[PDB]
Amino acid sequence: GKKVLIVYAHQEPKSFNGSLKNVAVDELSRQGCTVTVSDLYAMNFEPRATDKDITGTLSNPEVFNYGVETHEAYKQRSLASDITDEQKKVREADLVIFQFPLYWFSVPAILKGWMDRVLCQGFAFDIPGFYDSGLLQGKLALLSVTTGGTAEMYTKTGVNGDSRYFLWPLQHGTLHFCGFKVLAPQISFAPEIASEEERKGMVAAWSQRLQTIWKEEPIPCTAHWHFG
Amino acid sequence: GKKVLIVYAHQEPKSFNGSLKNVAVDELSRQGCTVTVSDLYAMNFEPRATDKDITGTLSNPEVFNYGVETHEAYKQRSLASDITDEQKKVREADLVIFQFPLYWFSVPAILKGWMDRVLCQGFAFDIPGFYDSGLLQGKLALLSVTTGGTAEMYTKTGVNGDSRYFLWPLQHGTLHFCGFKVLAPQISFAPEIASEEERKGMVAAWSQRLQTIWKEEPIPCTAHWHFG
Ligand SMILES: Cc1cc2nc3c(=O)[nH]c(=O)nc-3n(C[C@H](O)[C@H](O)[C@H](O)COP(=O)(O)OP(=O)(O)OC[C@H]3O[C@@H](n4cnc5c(N)ncnc54)[C@H](O)[C@@H]3O)c2cc1C
Ligand SMILES: Cc1cc2nc3c(=O)[nH]c(=O)nc-3n(C[C@H](O)[C@H](O)[C@H](O)COP(=O)(O)OP(=O)(O)OC[C@H]3O[C@@H](n4cnc5c(N)ncnc54)[C@H](O)[C@@H]3O)c2cc1C
Ligand SMILES: Cc1ccc(NC(=O)c2ccc(CN3CCN(C)CC3)cc2)cc1Nc1nccc(-c2cccnc2)n1
Ligand SMILES: Cc1ccc(NC(=O)c2ccc(CN3CCN(C)CC3)cc2)cc1Nc1nccc(-c2cccnc2)n1
Ligand SMILES: [Zn+2]
Ligand SMILES: [Zn+2]
Repeated sequence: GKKVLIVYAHQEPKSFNGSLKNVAVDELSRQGCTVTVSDLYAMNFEPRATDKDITGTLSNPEVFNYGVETHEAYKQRSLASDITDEQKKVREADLVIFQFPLYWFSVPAILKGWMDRVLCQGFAFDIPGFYDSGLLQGKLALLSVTTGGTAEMYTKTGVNGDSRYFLWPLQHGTLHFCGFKVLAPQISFAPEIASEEERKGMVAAWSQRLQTIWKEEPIPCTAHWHFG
Repeated sequence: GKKVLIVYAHQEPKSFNGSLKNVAVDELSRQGCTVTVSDLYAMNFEPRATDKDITGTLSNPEVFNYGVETHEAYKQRSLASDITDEQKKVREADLVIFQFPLYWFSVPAILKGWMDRVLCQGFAFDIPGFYDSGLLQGKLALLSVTTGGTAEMYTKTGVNGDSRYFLWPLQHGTLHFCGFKVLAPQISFAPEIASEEERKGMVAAWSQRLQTIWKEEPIPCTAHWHFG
């Protein structure tokens, strides 16, 4: 049996993102998958990387270095419980779906904070132990993104550039760095200026794709895939 | 006379980022510039985009859309005071420096939240009124970034890819979209594994560059500059 974690970043249950999230829960649940949703805004999830994230005594009280102290805290089981709650979900998951609207060619800050705080050294990667040897190897990840801009604006000759250009920090710099195999992204362009039937169609496309998600091959997460 | 805003995202005053920020304050202050620092962690700056950001009544209580409601709130002077405090600093600034460590090939979530919440429609851009016609036109912006990875890892043939690849969402998708002219980024690679004298040199390089920052030409912020 499979475990899926959906890390969901939208304020509004009736939003288009909310519908994409609900559809994923329904379809995966129907398949028999174990499903967990981290509804970040509902959780009032803390995005800031601060010394409050380490519940043990710091190694160095003269100079605070977030990466160093969370790495040591992870080894000593001294991380704040909101972080370790999310680590448990990720550790058990076979597939992690991120469901979010694009904010400034990236994830909303609350989701950026989940990346910053949850994927610490010792947990998600180590040195050595990143990219193909990252510590989340054997898991799948997939970005389900919605945009303001249209598909045609997100091409090589459109004002926004190819949509693969903005995926690079998330897919390569984050997911692949932690050792995930990355499934092709689901990009739902410009729902706000689409018709209600068009929105209906983009939702159904997602639901349909999920019916056979476990049969998909990951993408080659390389500079060539993104910029070639 | 010139106004500079430094949006600074580091938890530790004695950090390498803290030193780069302090050097900027000292040098710009010595030049006679008006200098403001938004020390995000010290301000406990709120990164989450929520309905609390709108202090007026929502246009639509059935379905909450953050972009729509902040755009209307901006027009009606009904945004939370932490946002409008930052908008005042940006509105008056001639140069905005972002000083931050790279987190997951991007900005720390607290700074991502300052982008998400501060640069709202009507203020930073409109439709129409983006990229070259963005509403912050006539201002300069500059990213001062520090990394874990080495310069050689951040090349086309290194594991991280060229550093220009990760700059794309920040420089093109955000700064240029709002109409900033973008100065060449300052990238201080791998201070943590550099020697103390090397760190000293990278600090002095920044200080020296700032002596003539007002004489620099902006970069062409294009797909070609980033991926060419
Ligand atoms: C801070 C910020 C930064 C942004 N940065 C960018 C950027 O860099 N690039 C870019 O392109 N865009 C950007 N945007 C735009 C953003 O990506 C979009 O507004 C977002 O993707 C839209 O998704 P949504 O879920 O909120 O849509 P919604 O507004 O919720 O969707 C539209 C309508 O569809 C309805 N709906 C819900 N479910 C269904 C259904 N099943 N069938 C039919 N209709 C349904 C909803 O109720 C809603 O009224 C930014 C927005 C913000 C606020
Ligand atoms: C969540 C997270 C995500 C990350 N993601 C990435 C990523 O995607 N890519 C990547 O490359 N890296 C990443 N990193 C690494 C991160 O970018 C670095 O740790 C950061 O850039 C280092 O800067 P710092 O200011 O914290 O250095 P510091 O640790 O503060 O600098 C090193 C030492 O220099 C000292 N110092 C201060 N001032 C001076 C001075 N004037 N002269 C000499 N020494 C001085 C400090 O006190 C310190 O002890 C990530 C880190 C975290 C926590
Ligand atoms: C919340 C919202 C909803 C939709 C959009 N839409 C677009 O940004 C957009 C802009 C121009 C067009 C061009 N189109 C030409 C034809 N006429 C009829 C419509 C306009 C289409 C979509 C933005 C937002 N808000 C928003 N907020 C912050 C940043 C951005 C953003 C940033 C970078 C690139 N694109 C958008 N966007
Ligand atoms: C807080 C910190 C400080 C430094 C680094 N350093 C590096 O990630 C790194 C990794 C490998 C090398 C290779 N080097 C080979 C030679 N031997 C001697 C040293 C290792 C250098 C730097 C990471 C972190 N933490 C951190 N936390 C989350 C994500 C990332 C991150 C993400 C993507 C790419 N690079 C780093 N990094
Ligand atoms: Zn990759
Ligand atoms: Zn540009």
